[PDB]
Amino acid sequence: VGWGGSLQLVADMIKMFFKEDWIPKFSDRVIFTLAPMIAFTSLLLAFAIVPVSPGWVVADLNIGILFFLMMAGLAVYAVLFAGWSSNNKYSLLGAMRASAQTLSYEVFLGLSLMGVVAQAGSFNMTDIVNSQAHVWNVIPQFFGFITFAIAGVAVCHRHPFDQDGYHIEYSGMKFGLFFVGEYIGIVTISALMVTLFFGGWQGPLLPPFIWFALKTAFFMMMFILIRASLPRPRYDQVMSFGWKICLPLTLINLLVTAAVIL
Amino acid sequence: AFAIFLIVAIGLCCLMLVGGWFLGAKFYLVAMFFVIFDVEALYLFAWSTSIRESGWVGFVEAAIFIFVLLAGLVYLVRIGALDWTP
Amino acid sequence: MTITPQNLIALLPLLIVGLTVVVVMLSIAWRRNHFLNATLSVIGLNAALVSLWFVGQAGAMDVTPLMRVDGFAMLYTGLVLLASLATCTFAYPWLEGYNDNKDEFYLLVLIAALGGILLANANHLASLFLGIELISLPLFGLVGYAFRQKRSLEASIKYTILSAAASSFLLFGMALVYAQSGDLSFVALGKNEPLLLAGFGLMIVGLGFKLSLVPFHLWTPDVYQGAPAPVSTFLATASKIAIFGVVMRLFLYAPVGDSEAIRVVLAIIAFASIIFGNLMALSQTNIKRLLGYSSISHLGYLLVALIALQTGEMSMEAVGVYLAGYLFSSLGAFGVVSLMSSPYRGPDADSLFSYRGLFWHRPILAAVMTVMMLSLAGIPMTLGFIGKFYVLAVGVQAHLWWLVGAVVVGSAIGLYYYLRVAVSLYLHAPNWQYSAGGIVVLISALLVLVLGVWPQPLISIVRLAMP
Amino acid sequence: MEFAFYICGLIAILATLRVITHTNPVHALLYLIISLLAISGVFFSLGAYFAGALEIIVYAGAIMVLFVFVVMMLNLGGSEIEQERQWLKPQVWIGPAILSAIMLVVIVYAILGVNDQGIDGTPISAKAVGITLFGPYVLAVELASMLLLAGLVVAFHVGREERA
Amino acid sequence: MIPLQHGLILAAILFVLGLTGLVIRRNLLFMLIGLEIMINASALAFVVAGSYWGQTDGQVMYILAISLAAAEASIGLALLLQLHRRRQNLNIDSVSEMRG
Repeated sequence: VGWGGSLQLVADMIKMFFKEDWIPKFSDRVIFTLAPMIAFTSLLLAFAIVPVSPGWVVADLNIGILFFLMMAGLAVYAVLFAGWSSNNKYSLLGAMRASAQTLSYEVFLGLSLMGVVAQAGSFNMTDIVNSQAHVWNVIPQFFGFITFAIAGVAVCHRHPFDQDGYHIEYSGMKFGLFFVGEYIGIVTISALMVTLFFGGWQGPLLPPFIWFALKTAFFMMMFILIRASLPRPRYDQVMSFGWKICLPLTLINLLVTAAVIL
Repeated sequence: AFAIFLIVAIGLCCLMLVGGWFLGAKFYLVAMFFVIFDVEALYLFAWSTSIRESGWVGFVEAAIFIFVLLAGLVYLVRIGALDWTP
Repeated sequence: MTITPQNLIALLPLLIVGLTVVVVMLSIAWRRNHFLNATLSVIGLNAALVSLWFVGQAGAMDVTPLMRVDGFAMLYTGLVLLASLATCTFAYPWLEGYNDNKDEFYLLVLIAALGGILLANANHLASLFLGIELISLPLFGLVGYAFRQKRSLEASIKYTILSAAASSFLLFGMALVYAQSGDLSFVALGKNEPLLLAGFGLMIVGLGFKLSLVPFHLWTPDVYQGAPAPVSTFLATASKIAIFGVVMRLFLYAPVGDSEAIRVVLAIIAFASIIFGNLMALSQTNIKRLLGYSSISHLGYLLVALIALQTGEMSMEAVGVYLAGYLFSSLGAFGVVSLMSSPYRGPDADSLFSYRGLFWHRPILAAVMTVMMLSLAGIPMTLGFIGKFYVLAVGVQAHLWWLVGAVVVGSAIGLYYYLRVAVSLYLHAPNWQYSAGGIVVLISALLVLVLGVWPQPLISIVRLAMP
Repeated sequence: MEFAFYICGLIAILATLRVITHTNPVHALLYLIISLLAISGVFFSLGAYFAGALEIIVYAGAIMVLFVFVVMMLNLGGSEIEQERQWLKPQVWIGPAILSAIMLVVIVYAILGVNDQGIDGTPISAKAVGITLFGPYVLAVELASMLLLAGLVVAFHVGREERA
Repeated sequence: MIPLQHGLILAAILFVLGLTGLVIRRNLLFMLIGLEIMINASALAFVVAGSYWGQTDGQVMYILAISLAAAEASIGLALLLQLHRRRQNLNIDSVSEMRG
C-alpha cells in the first residue's frame, strides 16, 4: 500500500475504477448522468472564489459571497435527482427527507454570513481579506461563526447522520464521484470558514500562504474530528432545534453587528 | 480568471466522461417555508452590502422588516405548522 | 428624502393597519380565538378611520417618490376601510358554523386593506404594483377559504391563474413604457411614439382584468358564485374601488393619456362593457352571478366618466360620488345574501328561484335588498341615480354621444333584471353579531335613501376631498 | 459580452421552446433551469450584477426546488401520457400560435421603429441597489414583506394538514 | 454594445413563449410553469430597461417582481395539493363547474 496516510485515499480511488455501469430500466438517463455532477461540480466551483493568496485568487469577479450561496442552493438538486432516478419508495421518501433537512439548514448559512459582510461592508473576497489586516472576523461573530459551522456540516456532510439509502443505487464510478465531491465539499467549507471568518494570507512570522493553509487543514481535520465525536440525533429533533433556535440567532446577531458598526 | 477556470473545469469534466466510457408524503410545507424565507432574507442581503451609508434610517427600516419576519416565524412555530416533519 | 413627522402623520393609515396585522398574528399564535381576533381586527380598522382625521390635519404632500398623498386619496382610503369593516362584520356570522381554523380570515382581510390603502396613495408605477398584489394575495386565498366545497377551490384556482396572468401583463407593459421614458413616475412619464403607446395598452390589459372590463370579464361570474358571501362583499366593493383610483390618477397626471390614441381605445372598452354586461345579465337566476354581472356594467359607467376627465373638472367629483353610491348599494345587497347564510351550511343555496317570498320570512331584510336593488338601477330617491346623473352630465359635457347613449340604453336593458329580483321578494312563500350584521345593512339602507332624496352633504364631502 | 449575450439569449429562447413543447415534466423542469441559468447569464451580459446572482439563489434555487418537490410527491410519472399527447396535435398547436403571432410582430414592428442608441457595458453593483432600495424605495421593502407574509398564511391554509 | 431592441426582443419573445405555453397545455402544473416563464420575461424587460439608462431602477423592483412570483408559486402549488387530494385527475377541466 501507500506510505502516506492521505495517499491511502488514492489507493481507494484505484480500487474504485474499472467497475462497469449498469443502466436501470424504466428510469431516466439525463439525471442519471447529471445528478453526480451537481453534487461534485457545484461545490468544485465553490472554490472559484477562494483567495489562497492575492496573487493566486481563482477569480476576481465583482461579487464573491453570493457565488458561494448560489452553489449552496444547487446542492439540493443532486439529492433530489438521485432519489427520482432510484425509482424506489424506500429511496423516494428518504430522498425527500434528506432534501428537506438540506433545505432546513440551508436557511441559516446566508443570514449568518451577512454579519461578516456587514462588518466588512462588502461581498468581494479581496475586500474581505484586506479587512482582516489586524483583527479577524471571528471575535465579534461568535454566533455567526457557530451557526455557519452547523449549516456547513448539515449540507451534504452526514453530520446529523440519518442518511434512506438514496445513494445506494449508484455503485460504479459515480459512487467515487459522490465521494470525491463530498471530500471537495468539506475542504471548501473549511476553506471558506477560514478565508471569510479568519484571516487568509496573514503570516506574522512565516509565509502567509502557508500560515493560512495550515488553518485550513485544522478546520478540515476538526470537522472530521467532530464527525466522529457527536452521535446521531433524532431526525424529528433537528427540525425541532432548527428554525426555533437558529433563525432568530442570525437575525439578532445581525442587529448586534448593526449596532456595533453604527 | 473565471472564464479560463470554468473552461478548464468543463474540459476536465468532459475528459473524465471520456475516460468513463472508455474504461467500461405530506408535510413538505416546511420546504415552502424556506421558499418564503429565502426571498424575505434576500432584502437583508442587499442591506448589509451598504449598511454604513443608509445609516440609521435604513437600520430602523431593517429592524421593522425582520420584526415582521420574526413575528411570522413565531406564528408558524406556535400554530404547529413548523414541527417534526416528513 | 428622509422620514419627517409630517411623513409619518401622512402615512398613518398604512401604519395603523400594519400594526394591526402584527397584533392579530401574535394574538392568533397566542390563543387562536375567533372572538378576540374579530375584536382586534375591527378595532384596528376603526382606528384607521379615526386616524383619517389626523392625516386631514396634514396637507397635500409626498411621502416618498413612490407615493403622493392628496385629499383625493383620503376619500378612497375611507371607501376601502368601510368595505373592510363591512366584510368582517359579515364574516363572523358565516364563519361561526365553520368547522376549524376560523381565525385566518381577519388576517387576510387586513392584508387586503393594506393593499387597498396603498393604491389610494400612488405617484410611481411601482406603488401601483405593490398595491395590486398586496390585495390579490388575500383574494387569491380568501375565495379559497373554506375549500371543503367543490366550487370554492374551483373558484380560487380560476381566479389564481387569471390574476397572476394579469399581473404578468401589467408588469411587462410597465417596463415597455419605461424603455422610452427615463422614469416610471406617473408625472415624469410621457416627457406619441408607438412603444410607449404599446406599453400602455399592455397595462390596460393588466388593469382591466381586475376592473372587470369587456374582454376580461369572464372571471366575475364564476368566482362570485364560488366564493363565500363575506368574501364577495370585499371582492365586489373594496378591490375595484381601490383599483379605480390608481387607474384614474395615471391618466390625470400622465401627459400620454391626454392623447386621443388611448382615449378611443378606452371608450370602445367602456361602450362594450355596458353592452356586454347588460345583455348577458338578463337570463341569470342566481343572485351571486346576478351581482357579478352588474359589476361589469357599473365599472363601465365609471369609464365613460373617466374618458372625459380631461374635458371639464366635473369628472373628478362624478367618479367620486358614483363610487360612494356604488359602495353602499353593493354592501347592502351582498350583506343580505350573506345574512341569509347565518350558519356556514356547507354550500349556501342562493338563487333567484330560491328568493321567492322572503318578505313573509324576514320583512326588514327584504326591504333592504329592494332598496339597494332599486338603487343599482337608476330609480330616483336613491344615491345611484345622482351618480348616474353626473356620468350622463360628464358625457354630455365632453360630447361623447355614443357613450352617453350606451348608458341610457344600457340602463334601459338593465332595468329588467333588477326589477324581477325586487318583485320576487314579494311572491308567495315556497346571535348578537348577527344582529350586528343586520344593523350594518340597515344602516346602509337609511344612508342610501337619505342621500338619494337629499344629496348635497355627500357632494360637500367630495368637493372637500378633491384637489 | 456581445457573443455572451447572444449565446445566453438563444439558449434561453430555445430552452423555452423545449419547456412549452416537451411532455415529461421533469425534463420540462430541467430545461427551465437551463433557461434560468441562461437568464442570469443575460443579466451578467447586460451588467445587472445583483440580478444574475440573485436569480440563481432564489429563482433557479428556491422557487424551482418547490416545483421539483411537488412533481415527485404526486408520483404522477407513468400516468396521463397517451391522451395528453393526443390532445396536442400539431394542427391544434398551430392555432393559438397564430394568435400569439399577431401581438409578437406588432411588438417587433413597434420596437423596430425606434433608433438604435446602443448602450455600453455599464456595471451596476449591489453597493447602490441596497442604498436605493432602503432610500427612496423604503416603503416598497416593508410592503413587499407583507406580500410574502400573506403568501405564508394562504400557503399554510390551502396546504392544510389532516389525518392522512 | 447591445441595443434596446435586441434585449427587449428577447423579453418579448419569452413572454409570448410563456403565455403560449400556459394556454395550450391541459395540466394545471404546466399552467403554473407558464406563469413563471412569463413573470421572468416581464422582469427581463425591466432589467434591460433599467440598465439602458444606467441607474438602479431595474434591481429595485426586479426583487418585487420575483417576490410576487414566489408568493404566486407557493399558493399555486398548494392549490394543486388540494386538487389532487380531492380528485386524481389534474387537468383544469376537472374543476370547471357552473358552465356558461
